[PDB]
Amino acid sequence: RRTLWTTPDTSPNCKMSTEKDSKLTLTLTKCGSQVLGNVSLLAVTGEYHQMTATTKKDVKISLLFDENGILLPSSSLSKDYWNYRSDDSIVSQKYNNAVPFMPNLTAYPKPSAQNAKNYSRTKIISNVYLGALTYQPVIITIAFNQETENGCAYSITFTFTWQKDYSAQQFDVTSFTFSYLTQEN
Amino acid sequence: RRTLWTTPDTSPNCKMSTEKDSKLTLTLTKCGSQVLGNVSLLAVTGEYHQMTATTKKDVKISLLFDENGILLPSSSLSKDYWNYRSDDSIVSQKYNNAVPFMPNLTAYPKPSAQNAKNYSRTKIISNVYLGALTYQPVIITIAFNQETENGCAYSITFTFTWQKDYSAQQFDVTSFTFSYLTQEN
Amino acid sequence: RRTLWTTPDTSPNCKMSTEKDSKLTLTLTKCGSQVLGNVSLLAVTGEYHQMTATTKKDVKISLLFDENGILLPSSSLSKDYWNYRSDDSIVSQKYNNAVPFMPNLTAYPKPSAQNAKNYSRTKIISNVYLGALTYQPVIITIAFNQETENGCAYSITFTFTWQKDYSAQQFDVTSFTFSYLTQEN
Ligand SMILES: CC(=O)N[C@H]1[C@H]([C@H](O)[C@H](O)CO)O[C@@](O)(C(=O)O)C[C@@H]1O
Ligand SMILES: CC(=O)N[C@H]1[C@H]([C@H](O)[C@H](O)CO)O[C@@](O)(C(=O)O)C[C@@H]1O
Ligand SMILES: CC(=O)N[C@H]1[C@H]([C@H](O)[C@H](O)CO)O[C@@](O)(C(=O)O)C[C@@H]1O
Repeated sequence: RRTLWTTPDTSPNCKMSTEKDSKLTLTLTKCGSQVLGNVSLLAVTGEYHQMTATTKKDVKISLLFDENGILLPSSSLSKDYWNYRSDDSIVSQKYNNAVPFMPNLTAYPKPSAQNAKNYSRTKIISNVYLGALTYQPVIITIAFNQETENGCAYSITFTFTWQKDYSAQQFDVTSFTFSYLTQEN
Repeated sequence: RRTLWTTPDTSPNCKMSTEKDSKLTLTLTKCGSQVLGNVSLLAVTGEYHQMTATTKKDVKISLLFDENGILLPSSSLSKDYWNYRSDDSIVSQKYNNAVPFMPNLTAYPKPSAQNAKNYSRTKIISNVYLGALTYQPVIITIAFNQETENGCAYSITFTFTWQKDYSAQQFDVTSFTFSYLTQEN
Repeated sequence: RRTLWTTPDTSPNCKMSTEKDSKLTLTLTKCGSQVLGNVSLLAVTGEYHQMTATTKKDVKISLLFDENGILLPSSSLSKDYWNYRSDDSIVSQKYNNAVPFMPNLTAYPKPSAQNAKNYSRTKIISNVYLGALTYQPVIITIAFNQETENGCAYSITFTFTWQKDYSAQQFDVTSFTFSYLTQEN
């Protein structure tokens, strides 16, 4: 069908600090040339569930994909928790081609180490809000195809950075809508 | 078809302070698993048409829906002004099922009074701009399924909050794009 | 098909200061009642490729369309670089009707000179980031049908304004997602 997602439940599927300490809620809906994306992140256990003054205010969630658009196991997100939608769940077969969901490699080329400075269009930068409190911004940076980790063909990364002291709080952010150009259609 | 909307005209349809003092422009377009939403709000009469120093800088527009996805009459938005699109208008039959437009209850569960602190992913927080002037932010908070008013099955609320003194101005904001996960597909 | 775009390559197609000094990357995907848009801008040559302290911190990119939704040659964007998608390129026939991609004239009416103050819903205002650096905001203002230049039927303009001193840098911004109501469906 035309949605890849994590499912909308709260079962931990992602690494912020340690394995499966967090729930990434990510939905990618194919709209022709573009994917319409929706993302949020919640810490369920570990450091980011009850932050301290020294907790690093920078968290990168990496989704690395192979040439078939299939998630690599070195990704932050667990493979078992990511697939095509069926009802409120995911399909049973694990290895379904997803090239039409991948970010376009002409729009968003892989880095070349010389320039060490790619096109800014490879990123989206905005704010989401910790605890859904309007005075608690967290910068979200979405980057397309900027990883080289583990021979990936494509990548989507979500980086959350902040400056304010959110010690004693649970990391949880508002939802963010975005789009990107796809490899196929 | 695949759009629910208010129509794009300027005929008042909504309550900010009193009945039908304002035009909510809202379009919900079904894109599979997600709705693509577009919203703006204009005060046509009453307090928010010519604000004062004491006008409350917090306005909640509530859309409450029943189990069929049909707007409840206790909503801020008038029933008569909300339906499936036809041309630049709305269809003639008033009571059309709209469950596929409703926010997903697994992604966006109704509150349980104990925790008194739901998932932050149930909200979207950003800024729109009063008068389309870049120095006049208004915080927009969109919340999914967080109301319990009048036995609603689903809800979408738009809250506009601000801190700057917009006395002597008409409330009118720029358009805001968003998406959310739907109950069905 | 259902995408109008510039293509995702880096071949200059647009005027910031002089002809074809910049690459506008713009994709418009038809989703029923709405277009899902994605935009970014890069200066390849001229003033905006290496800004100075006096470079004007205001750049308007104008797309003017005729009654058939076809770009007028007085637009900032070159005609030769804009058309319906095929693969990663554009179709061969140059003059394809695109009314279903045009911004809705009821939602976004042309100005009437008296009020000299249209509906704020005709604009979207947010920030994108120069160099994809989180401390370098650039205000993006998208306006629908607000031009009268050259007898246009429709218009979409992208204005980039800023206040910080970005001297010695290349103008290049992060991607921005938006939507608008269309004339037809
Ligand atoms: C939605 C939004 O823009 N929130 C912003 C808030 C609000 O403007 C003020 O709390 C009240 O207006 O101000 C900040 O300085 C803050 O609190 O950290 C930045 C933050 O991004
Ligand atoms: C689009 C945007 O971000 N606008 C912001 C403006 C501009 O940054 C400055 O007016 C000029 O740069 O600054 C604010 O402090 C303001 O005016 O209230 C917050 C507001 O949200
Ligand atoms: C994504 C975002 O909101 N960036 C904002 C940054 C960051 O908040 C701080 O650099 C660190 O938090 O602050 C600004 O004052 C700035 O740098 O110009 C406004 C800018 O829009």
